[PDB]
Amino acid sequence: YKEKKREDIYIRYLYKLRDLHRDCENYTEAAYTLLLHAELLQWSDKPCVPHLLQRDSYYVYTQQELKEKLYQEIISYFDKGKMWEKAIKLSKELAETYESKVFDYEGLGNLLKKRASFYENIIKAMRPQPEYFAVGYY
Amino acid sequence: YKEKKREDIYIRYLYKLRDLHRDCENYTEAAYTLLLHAELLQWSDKPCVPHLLQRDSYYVYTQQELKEKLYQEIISYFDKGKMWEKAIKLSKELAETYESKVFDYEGLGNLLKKRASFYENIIKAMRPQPEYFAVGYYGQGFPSFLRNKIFIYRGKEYERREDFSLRLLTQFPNAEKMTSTTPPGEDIKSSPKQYMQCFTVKPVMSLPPSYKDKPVPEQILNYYRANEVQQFRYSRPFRKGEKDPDNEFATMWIERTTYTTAYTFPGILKWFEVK
Amino acid sequence: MQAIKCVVVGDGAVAKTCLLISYTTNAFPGEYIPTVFDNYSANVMVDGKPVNLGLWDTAGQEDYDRLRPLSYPQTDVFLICFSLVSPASFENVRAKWYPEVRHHCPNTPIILVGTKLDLRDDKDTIEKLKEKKLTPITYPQGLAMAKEIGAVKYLECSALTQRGLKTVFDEAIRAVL
Repeated sequence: YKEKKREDIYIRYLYKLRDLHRDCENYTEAAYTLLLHAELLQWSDKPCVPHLLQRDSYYVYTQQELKEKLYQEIISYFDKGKMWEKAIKLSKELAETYESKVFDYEGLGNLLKKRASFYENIIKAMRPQPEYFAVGYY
Repeated sequence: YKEKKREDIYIRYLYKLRDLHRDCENYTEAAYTLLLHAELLQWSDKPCVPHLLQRDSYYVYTQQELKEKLYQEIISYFDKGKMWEKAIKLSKELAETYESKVFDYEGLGNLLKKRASFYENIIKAMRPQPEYFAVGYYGQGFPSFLRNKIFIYRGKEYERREDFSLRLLTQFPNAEKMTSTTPPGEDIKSSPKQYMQCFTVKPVMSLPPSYKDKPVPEQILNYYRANEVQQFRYSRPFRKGEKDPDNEFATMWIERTTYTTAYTFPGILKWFEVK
Repeated sequence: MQAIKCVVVGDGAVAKTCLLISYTTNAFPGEYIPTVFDNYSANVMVDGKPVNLGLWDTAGQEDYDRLRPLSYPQTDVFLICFSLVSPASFENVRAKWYPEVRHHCPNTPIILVGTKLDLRDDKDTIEKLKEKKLTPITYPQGLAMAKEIGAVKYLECSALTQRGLKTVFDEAIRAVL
């Protein structure tokens, strides 16, 4: 579909895959897919197409607001995905958006609370490394 | 000393002033002075001169570390100084330094905790505005930097004009108040018997950058109403035309007086000479 | 943080509005800028905490007696006003202003306030009143009227000098407090 550029159905199966990955609890991969969804959005205000307006809930959802919701979800995923570097990375732009576009400082406070928790998690504990294998199909 | 550029003694009296301001609990001004001290430092590692190595405690103190300590102190000052915008501003570079030069993420966490507290403080509560008065010193008995001079004073949050006038008289013998509030007295541009005059002036709105059209909440603006200001105006009533009985708006002509001082309130001093 | 209701009335020949606006403006004496609208407000601390304030600038001529009392309800204090140099104002207040005020709100801390405190001792004004057979009435009979009402205070001030004017309003605020 991306080759065919028909974006809406692309989003549909993207969400399908997000469902799948959550079923597998592959938090990281679900986060990545949902990010590819979020990547289409912008920090603008006008909702340009209802294509991005999906079936989950249907009302105004300015691109700004939906992008916020997606970023919050992805942050949560990475948090339980134990991958806090990307979490902090995204938190940075999210805080940027709060403080320069919507000016809701409560969101700033909660987000920074979470970012501090992330830094603590990075520094304090440790995480196992996944082994990587090569598979040759013939 | 800054003119003479002899930096070490400059720092010494800078710290003297910091002591003074803390005695006055003028947290903001103490923070500013201590900042001027900190401004000399850099985020480098090598302690370049022991001049900055002051008498408080004397050992290695890489410029990086001392700058960190100063920034922490200034952050605390602003916090109790109830001026959280500068607090957040400095917190930003401090976090930058932690994460890009020393990589102590615990410091990141504590600093961000404090920054969140700052944002909460900005958004939730409110803060009174300090009234601003103009002080015109005249005469000859005034000190050299006071004779025929005009200053602007960052009064308290609720200084009724005559209260501040009383305080100023407490500062001085020859406590007589002029009544031609606008113009100076040429005789008193040379006469002894120091003459003064005081009155409230309007804090002209600042220019919050990148804020000109966004539908920002009021709180940041109300903060900008009084703080980070350099322009001050005073309206001048005047009758110009016929004084017809039922009407006065046929004669009102305001000769506003805009005042610019070299520095921006708030500053190291609760007052400043008009420039 | 809180606010206080406070009405002010009086004959239109004294320009109480000048006093009120000068106080709220914190301007130089005799240097107030008169606006076009009434019912001024301010935000002052008198003791302990700052309070918001609202001054009901009420027109004083007889006709608006239908609209003025509708603002009286739930007014924390009212400030009755006159001109120290106007015996006619005394007639009006002891005869009309004071009685109807006590009628509408028999339950309110009240302070009587003088005006043109300088003009009470203005020799030219005094001689004009004598040649016009009016009396530059002095304090003690004003005190007598205050006792007649037993107002929580009675004060005398002026606009060109603002003397006691701050004392006037601090007493007014602390009347509730």
